[PDB]
Amino acid sequence: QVVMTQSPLSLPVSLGDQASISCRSSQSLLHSNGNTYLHWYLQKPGQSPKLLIYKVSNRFSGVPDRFSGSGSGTDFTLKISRVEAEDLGVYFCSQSTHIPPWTFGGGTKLDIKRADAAPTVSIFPPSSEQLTSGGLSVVCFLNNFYPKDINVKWKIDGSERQNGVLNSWTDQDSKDSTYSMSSTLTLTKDEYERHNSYTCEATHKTSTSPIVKSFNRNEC
Amino acid sequence: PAVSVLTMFRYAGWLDRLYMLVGTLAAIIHGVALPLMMLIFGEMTDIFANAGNLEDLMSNITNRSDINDTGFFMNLEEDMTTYAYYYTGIGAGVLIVAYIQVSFWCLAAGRQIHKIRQKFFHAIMNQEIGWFDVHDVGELNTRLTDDVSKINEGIGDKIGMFFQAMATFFGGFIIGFTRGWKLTLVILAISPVLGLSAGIWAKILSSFTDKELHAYAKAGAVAEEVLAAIRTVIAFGGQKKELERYNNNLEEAKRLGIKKAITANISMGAAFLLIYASYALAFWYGTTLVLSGEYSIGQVLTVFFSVLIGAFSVGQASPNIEAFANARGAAYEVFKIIDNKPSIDSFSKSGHKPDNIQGNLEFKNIHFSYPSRKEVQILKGLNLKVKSGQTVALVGNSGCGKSTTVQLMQRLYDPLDGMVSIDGQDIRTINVRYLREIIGVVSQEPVLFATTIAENIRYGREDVTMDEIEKAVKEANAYDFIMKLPHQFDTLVGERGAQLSGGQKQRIAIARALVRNPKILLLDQATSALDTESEAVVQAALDKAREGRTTIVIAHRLSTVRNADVIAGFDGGVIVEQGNHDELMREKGIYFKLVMTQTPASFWRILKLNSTEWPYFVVGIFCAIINGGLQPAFSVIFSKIIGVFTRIDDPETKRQNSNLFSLLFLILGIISFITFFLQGFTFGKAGEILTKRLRYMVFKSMLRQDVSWFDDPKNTTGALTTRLANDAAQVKGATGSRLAVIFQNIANLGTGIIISFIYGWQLTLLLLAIVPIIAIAGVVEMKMLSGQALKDKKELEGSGKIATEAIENFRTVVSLTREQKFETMYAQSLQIPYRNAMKKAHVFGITFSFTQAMMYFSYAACFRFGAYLVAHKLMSFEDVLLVFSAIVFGAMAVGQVSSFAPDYAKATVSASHIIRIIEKTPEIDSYSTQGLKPNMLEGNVQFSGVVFNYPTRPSIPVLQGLSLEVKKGQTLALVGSSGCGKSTVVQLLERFYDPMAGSVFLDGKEIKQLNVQWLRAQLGIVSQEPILFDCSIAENIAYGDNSRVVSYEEIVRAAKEANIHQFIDSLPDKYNTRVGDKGTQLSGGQKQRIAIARALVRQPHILLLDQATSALDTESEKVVQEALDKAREGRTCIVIAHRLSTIQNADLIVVIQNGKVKEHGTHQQLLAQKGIYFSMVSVQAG
Amino acid sequence: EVQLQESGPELVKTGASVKISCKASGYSFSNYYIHWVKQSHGKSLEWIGFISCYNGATFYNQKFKGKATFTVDNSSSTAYMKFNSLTFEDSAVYYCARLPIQFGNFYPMDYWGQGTTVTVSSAKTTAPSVYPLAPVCGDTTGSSVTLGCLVKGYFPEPVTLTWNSGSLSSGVHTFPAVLQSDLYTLSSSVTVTSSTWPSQSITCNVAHPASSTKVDKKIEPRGPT
Ligand SMILES: O[C@@H](COc1cccc2ncccc12)CN1CCN([C@@H]2c3ccccc3[C@@H]3[C@H](c4ccccc42)C3(F)F)CC1
Ligand SMILES: O[C@@H](COc1cccc2ncccc12)CN1CCN([C@@H]2c3ccccc3[C@@H]3[C@H](c4ccccc42)C3(F)F)CC1
Ligand SMILES: CC(C)CCC[C@@H](C)[C@H]1CC[C@H]2[C@@H]3CC=C4C[C@@H](O)CC[C@]4(C)[C@H]3CC[C@]12C
Ligand SMILES: CC(C)CCC[C@@H](C)[C@H]1CC[C@H]2[C@@H]3CC=C4C[C@@H](O)CC[C@]4(C)[C@H]3CC[C@]12C
Ligand SMILES: CC(C)CCC[C@@H](C)[C@H]1CC[C@H]2[C@@H]3CC=C4C[C@@H](O)CC[C@]4(C)[C@H]3CC[C@]12C
Ligand SMILES: CC(C)CCC[C@@H](C)[C@H]1CC[C@H]2[C@@H]3CC=C4C[C@@H](O)CC[C@]4(C)[C@H]3CC[C@]12C
Ligand SMILES: CC(C)CCC[C@@H](C)[C@H]1CC[C@H]2[C@@H]3CC=C4C[C@@H](O)CC[C@]4(C)[C@H]3CC[C@]12C
Ligand SMILES: CC(C)CCC[C@@H](C)[C@H]1CC[C@H]2[C@@H]3CC=C4C[C@@H](O)CC[C@]4(C)[C@H]3CC[C@]12C
Ligand SMILES: CC(C)CCC[C@@H](C)[C@H]1CC[C@H]2[C@@H]3CC=C4C[C@@H](O)CC[C@]4(C)[C@H]3CC[C@]12C
Ligand SMILES: *[C@@H]1O[C@H](CO)[C@@H](O)[C@H](O)[C@H]1NC(C)=O
Repeated sequence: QVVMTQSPLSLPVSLGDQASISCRSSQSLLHSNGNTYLHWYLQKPGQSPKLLIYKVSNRFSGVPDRFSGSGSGTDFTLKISRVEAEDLGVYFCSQSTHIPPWTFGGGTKLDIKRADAAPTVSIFPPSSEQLTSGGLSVVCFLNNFYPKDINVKWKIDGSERQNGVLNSWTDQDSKDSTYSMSSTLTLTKDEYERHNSYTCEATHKTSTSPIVKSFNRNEC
Repeated sequence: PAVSVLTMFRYAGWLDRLYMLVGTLAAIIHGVALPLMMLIFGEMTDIFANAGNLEDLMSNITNRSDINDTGFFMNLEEDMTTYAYYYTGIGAGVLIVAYIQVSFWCLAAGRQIHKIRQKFFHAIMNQEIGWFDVHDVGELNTRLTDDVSKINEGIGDKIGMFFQAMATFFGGFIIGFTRGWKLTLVILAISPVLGLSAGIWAKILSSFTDKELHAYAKAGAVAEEVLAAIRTVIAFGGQKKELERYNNNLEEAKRLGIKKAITANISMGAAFLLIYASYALAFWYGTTLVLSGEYSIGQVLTVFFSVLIGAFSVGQASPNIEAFANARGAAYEVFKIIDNKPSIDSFSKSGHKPDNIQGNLEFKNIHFSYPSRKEVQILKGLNLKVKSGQTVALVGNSGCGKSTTVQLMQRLYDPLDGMVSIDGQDIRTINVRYLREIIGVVSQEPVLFATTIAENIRYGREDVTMDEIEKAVKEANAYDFIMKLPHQFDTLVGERGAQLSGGQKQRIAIARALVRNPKILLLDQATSALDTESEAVVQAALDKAREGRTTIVIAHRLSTVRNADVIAGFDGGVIVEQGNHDELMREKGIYFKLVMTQTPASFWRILKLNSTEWPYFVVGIFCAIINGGLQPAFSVIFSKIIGVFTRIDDPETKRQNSNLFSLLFLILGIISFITFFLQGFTFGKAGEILTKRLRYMVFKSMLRQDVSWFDDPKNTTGALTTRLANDAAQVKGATGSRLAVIFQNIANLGTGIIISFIYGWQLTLLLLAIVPIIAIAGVVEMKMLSGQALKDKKELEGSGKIATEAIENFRTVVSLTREQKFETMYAQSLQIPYRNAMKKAHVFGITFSFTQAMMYFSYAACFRFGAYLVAHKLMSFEDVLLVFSAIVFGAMAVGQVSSFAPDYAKATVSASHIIRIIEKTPEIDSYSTQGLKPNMLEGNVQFSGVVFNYPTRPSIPVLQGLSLEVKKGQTLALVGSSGCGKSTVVQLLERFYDPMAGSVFLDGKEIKQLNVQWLRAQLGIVSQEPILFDCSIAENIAYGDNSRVVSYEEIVRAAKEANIHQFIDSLPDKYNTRVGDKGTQLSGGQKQRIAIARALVRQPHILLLDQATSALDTESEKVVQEALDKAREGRTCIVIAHRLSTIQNADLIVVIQNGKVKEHGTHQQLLAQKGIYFSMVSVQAG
Repeated sequence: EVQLQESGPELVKTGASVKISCKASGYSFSNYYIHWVKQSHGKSLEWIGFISCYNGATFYNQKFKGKATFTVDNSSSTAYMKFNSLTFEDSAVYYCARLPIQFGNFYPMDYWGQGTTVTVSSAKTTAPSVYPLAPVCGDTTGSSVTLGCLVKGYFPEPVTLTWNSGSLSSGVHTFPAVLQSDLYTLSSSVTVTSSTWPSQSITCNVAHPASSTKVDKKIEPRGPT
């Protein structure tokens, strides 16, 4: 096992310039031959992973000439040149030349590089049908923010809670190129009738103070 | 001139057609064993190749158990065993299929030949004598022998092998198109040049054992000319011109042998160039494709090997259609003779059967001509009658009508017009067997069969008892000499038995005619060359036989014409004179003219014979070790180019290693071509130089030695022309070719066994235990390709001489109608080697099958033990493929090399014969220049008590103390009787022998101490029959004095003293008129005058005249006596004679008996003393 | 053209075994290996094992020995793994890819199958519970108002949620379904103008075609409750 570590987790690439991905090994991939094996695959969403760069310097027959490899030892690099809209997938780097664990890399998505923006946080109260059935489910929407760096946090009456919670982020828009997400707190009925101050925390990189939203239960 | 395909098999029954129909299917099923063997080999190399990749991936996991490297490899070990059963299946199912392939064609075409041979002889014997007059006899005998041998080889085994080669071709292309097709189309693009080169090499291979007597035959005619008459060559000093005449044509034969050797070895070398260049192309494209991940290595090996053996099988299927192409032409010559129907049909039995036959007859207007000599009609309009007992004789012109009616009586010919009728009954409506049963005849010259006495009487009738035979031989006046016989009637008599006299065979032939009990007895000239002391008793015997038969005697000794009843005379083919004796006396016609006129090997010595051409042998063996060492180079390159694929590597390392190894294939191909060409050329030149030089040296040392060496029957013209024609080209195959064989095989197997003990030894002990059987497989397959049928034909000679013995004297057999005895004599002598040939076919089929079966079981055992030995990691797969390829393909290569060269045992016995001929030296050395060499010109020859016996037999002392002195200038003659050897001292004057006691005193000097070339320089000889050459008459006449500067004018002078000069001027191209079988043929008197002119070119001091009788011209006697009388004046002559017209002008005639002069003196003295000369004049005066 | 393509997506229960196939088509099938790999939800691709694809000699990973077994079929040119002893952890997306055999380990996996997913379940079909979500009673100050409706507790995927059956496409942020307690949960929302709601009628139309359930809840403002 060479514990490979491809170490951008995302890459905010624009449309029409250069991109650069790492691929960092954990033991040097120089065989007794004078050759270094690690290959580079593009995986589109849904389809089959294709081959683009193999045997770090070479180039597979069929791929265009926008791609280029580099590096040796324990640090490697692919270089997109003047990226189009067609190269937006996830890129990873087999292999181990010390087989048979045959490790693979982590992956690196791409982006469309929007300007920065702020979320529009909204909390919705628990529904009356959920008040009839016997549970609490409070939902926080927050939409149209860039980039994907957020950590929502739930706090009830000034007291924290990190149990019984969900999170679901949508993917990249193709019309405005932004993100949105949701969190839902889920517990029983009788927990809901003990508190009033239900708060949320919007820890975004585009502000110092978190955007707090709240509502109080006992009035309506 | 050839027959259709459905006619050659017309003499086959149904068992023969069943044998051929099973042999064809066995040929096709044997055809597709080798492509299927290559298919299973490709599938096995694919199995071994796939397992190896997995070995290394596993190898890097260190904790892996031994049972792990068992499971992948266990699977490999288990799969191998099923393919071992596949190989044993193909081997044990090609054993019985090759046995049915060979044995069911030699049988089914030995049976047809054994039918056609006896049916052909029976068709020959049932032919007309008129048809037999046109055709030759030697042409017909050679037609029988060689034509039936060609029909035997044409359908014998060649067609089954043709079907096998075509089936291997079709199986190879079917496997090549259904396993993988792109590589098959690539190799099929170069298929036609591959098949063309293989066809040329196969034509070279099948025509290997061929003597090629067409280059030598000019010198062969020279040798069979000169060695047929050697006594003349020594006498006239003909040495240097004869050797030059031999030497030029021998140089031409050397040049033709040079060009044949260079062409044959470039035709072999181009095939191996194409083999290795095809290997390089197919592996370059095959590893362009297997590195693209399309085929595997199994499919590349399979389609490559199968398409290659397909192209080479249509290569080798060409001479097996050549032999069927010319057997179609030979069968026309046999079938046309066995197709014809005779018009008389002496075997047919349909005519009448008369009884109480007495011999009445009527010639009725017969008009007859020969069908051979068509342009002249000999007999016309004849009318002669006879009654019972009337002994008619006829005398007249020479040879015209004296024999035609004695032949027409047996119905040897039909009359073109007219109708002879016996007893008022037609001669052509009697059964011809019965017609020739009642008429006996005695021939002019009787020929006698080489059998016993009693068996020669048995040909008269096959129902006779020995009492009748004994009373007949006592009855025919023959018992006196035959009761002096060694044991009994089983006495061997013939030309190989007791050489009898003509009168004895004559009277036993009339005795055979008496055992026939004839009714119309015929006699034609029973006293051709018989002595007067025997003609009386044979005339007495035939006069005892004359009582009671219608006798016709036509002979010489015109005295029993008086006792004869009615005489007749020939006049232009119409006989018009008829009457008795005194009536013909008063007719005063031709009969008056008749009564007016008459009344240790030591192989280092065989190489020591070639100690001048070692700059050819050095480059020859240095080239042969290189050429016989590139089979292990092919093994190592094949093993590495396959073992590059049972290992894991990069794509580019695999690509460049495959490119390197294909390049090494092409380089090995060019090097193998160059080394085959030079090993061919240098040993070819160093063989032909020894053939030319050894033929010239054996001819010089054979011409030189004495006359007594030529007297033994083991030194004949035939035996010496064989040991001069056939033996230089069989000493050429024991000096160079043996060294080439030993050095090629020692490189080809020493390198293989040394590197195969280096790499893996536990396999090579097993393969070295198998190797002798597959080497023997190579040698017996190479025996099958050319030389199988050639041996058998030399064994059949018991019926080889019966047919030629009974076809020469065909007239004696047709007179006797005893053809059925000769046919059964042929039949049983043919019945024994037929059974011997069937046993040899049942041996050859099973040995040729078992060698192939061992050739496939070698694959089976080797790869099973190789898989076990691989699956414990102590040999790789490439090393098992190397060990197998070396120690199998090297064994097949040493088989083919050791059989491709000529034999050694026949070569070393031929070398011992030549080395024991060329170094022996006689006592009378004809090249000794030492001696006195005097200046003598008178020539007083003085004999004193010469005692001589021949070395061929010491049982008869022939000379007992002969003293004889010749005076200068006189013509001292010598005449004697039969058996006395009149020419012994005549030959002894030239020192053709040397007598034991006594000496010759040539002016007081012995011939022992002279110089022999001086003696031959002043001596001229006249022979009985002249010896004529294939040159001009200017050099045939100028032959009389060799080692001289003789010019045109002395030839003109010797033509003046010849009386052939204006006869030469009557001929066009006067001196240039070449004589021989390519020129004109002369009479006895003209060739005699040629001999006298030739001897008188020399102008010698002493002449020697040696003459014999039986000339037929008898008008040139006066002119040869006038040339002799031109020579009897100043040249001392020695004369023997048979015509006694020289006994008056001969000077000192001598009676010779008991090796002693009876009396000295002249003619009237020795005639008045009433000695033996009185007896010869009293015999020839009556 | 070289093309490997695979089976359909599974929806298997816990404990059963599943067979998934990779039908290699467009090349000479009897040389190349077939490598089976596994990708979890948002993790690195692990490697399970390969088959010899000529004689069926297999080699597994260390972690996956026993709870996988491969088999070939040379006639149909496919490859299978019959994945016994299922847990919850074996829900992933599984790929097949080929490696050449003459120069394996020194060549990349040049063509990959499209990959199809295995989903381990433990429950049965359950109806959804479509609740609407209102703006908060109290403050209503912004000129843009957000409307959402929650769908909780259903099984199994998918659910086609659409506001007004397809007449509203102005900010429908439909979110992926979330697994909890082996029961899925979806949510959705839209931002409309302040003058539209509640002056106009708007609603979503949840359809669950796996259980033929079609619910149409109209949202209501929170008044006294
Ligand atoms: O021995 C049999 C059986 O064949 C095999 C069977 C099983 C295994 C074998 N393994 C290796 C080799 C042959 C194997 C094959 N004869 C071997 C001998 N051929 C002979 C021959 C003779 C002298 C020198 C070279 C050759 C070779 C081919 C050839 C071409 C035209 C005419 C004749 C031949 C050639 F000129 F190129 C005929 C086929
Ligand atoms: O021994 C070798 C080399 O022969 C010699 C070497 C050195 C000296 C020699 N001197 C005289 C004669 C031959 C000599 C000959 N075998 C003869 C038998 N082959 C057979 C064979 C059989 C039938 C038809 C064609 C062939 C030819 C080659 C081949 C390829 C694969 C498998 C078998 C064979 C082929 F398909 F193209 C192998 C080589
Ligand atoms: C005992 C004797 C009489 C039996 C002879 C056995 C031989 C003729 C049999 C046994 C095994 C058979 C082989 C079985 C399988 C194959 C593979 C197939 O795709 C082509 C034919 C081929 C190669 C067969 C050829 C014929 C074969 C070799
Ligand atoms: C008798 C000889 C001189 C005729 C010429 C034959 C040879 C030289 C020619 C004929 C057909 C040719 C082949 C045809 C097809 C190709 C495909 C190409 O991508 C690789 C080379 C290759 C394999 C060629 C190699 C050369 C070739 C084999
Ligand atoms: C006459 C028949 C056999 C055709 C012979 C074709 C031979 C002479 C030619 C045709 C194509 C040639 C090959 C073309 C390319 C190269 C690459 C080089 O780096 C090694 C030699 C090699 C591999 C050649 C070997 C010789 C070759 C195979
Ligand atoms: C390592 C050592 C043992 C290898 C020696 C090779 C020897 C055993 C083999 C290789 C080729 C063989 C020769 C092949 C041909 C013949 C011709 C035959 O008419 C006499 C034997 C003879 C001459 C063989 C003698 C033994 C021989 C020379
Ligand atoms: C390592 C030692 C045992 C190797 C000895 C090799 C011996 C056993 C074998 C190998 C090759 C064999 C020879 C191969 C071929 C022939 C040609 C044949 O016409 C005569 C026998 C002869 C000459 C064989 C004699 C025995 C032989 C020489
Ligand atoms: C007299 C000696 C040379 C035997 C002659 C026949 C030999 C060559 C043949 C006939 C039967 C064949 C055997 C048939 C069966 C098998 C079983 C397999 O598991 C190993 C190979 C083996 C054993 C074969 C080896 C070769 C073999 C033994
Ligand atoms: C010439 C005679 C005396 C021997 C010929 C047979 C030899 C050559 C061959 C035929 C088949 C071969 C055997 C094939 C099968 C096996 C079984 C394996 O587990 C051990 C090796 C062994 C036993 C091989 C040994 C050698 C062998 C027996
Ligand atoms: C593998 O490792 C264990 C202990 O670490 C040891 O018992 C075992 O023998 C090893 N297997 C081999 C083949 O060495």
